[PDB]
Amino acid sequence: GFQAEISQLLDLIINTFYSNKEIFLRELISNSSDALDKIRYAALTDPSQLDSEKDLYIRIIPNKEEGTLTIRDTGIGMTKADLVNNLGTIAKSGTKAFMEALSSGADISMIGQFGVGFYSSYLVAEKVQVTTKHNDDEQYIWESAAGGTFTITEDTEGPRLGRGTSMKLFIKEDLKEYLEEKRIREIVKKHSEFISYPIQLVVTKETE
Ligand SMILES: Cc1ccccc1-c1cc(Nc2cc(O)cc(O)c2C(=O)N2Cc3ccccc3C2)n(C)n1
Ligand SMILES: [Cl-]
Repeated sequence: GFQAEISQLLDLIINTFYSNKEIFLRELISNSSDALDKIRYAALTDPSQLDSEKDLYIRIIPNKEEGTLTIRDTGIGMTKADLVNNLGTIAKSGTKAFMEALSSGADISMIGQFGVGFYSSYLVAEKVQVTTKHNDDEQYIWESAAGGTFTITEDTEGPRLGRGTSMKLFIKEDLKEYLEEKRIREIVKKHSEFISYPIQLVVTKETE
């Protein structure tokens, strides 16, 4: 497909035009919140939809040894067909919409309106590992790196999500401030006041 070129294009453009890198976390939390809204609504008519995971929440897990920041939610998750549609039709179409808004001088502050908000993670990450699990399907993993072509793979080696999506961001070397507890908490409190789901952070005792 065109993930190699799209990821390269959006990596370059997004890092060029969004100097406030901390909005990557706003986009992650907003997308998690939408996925959680989706399973919450589905559970109204089929309560058994929550059998996979009863709790609706967003959890942030930094790993300084690995250099990763993981945002996991217990939202509706993505089927393989959902993920394929994101990588194909949505990425191509939203890149066009984003680039035309960029070109026409239109306001592009809310990048998620173009359907490519996923790529705002390149503000701080050089690679994103997507794990996702929808009630109708198996757990899948897909990796995004600029210029890469990665096949969607059935994830049998990973920890079970139960249900939802986990975005694991491999943070660029100069930007490890985004793994720090106090920095994460300021950003969430600034950019996610109106989120109606618990936002959790794993804090680890430090040596020393
Ligand atoms: C990965 C990718 C590559 C290329 C283009 C786009 C994407 C791509 C993938 C996603 N999905 C998620 C991103 C997240 O940060 C967190 C999530 O929980 C999800 C998710 O599972 N849903 C399911 C669903 C159901 C209803 C409404 C909203 C959502 C979001 N979004 C928005 N965008
Ligand atoms: Cl966890």
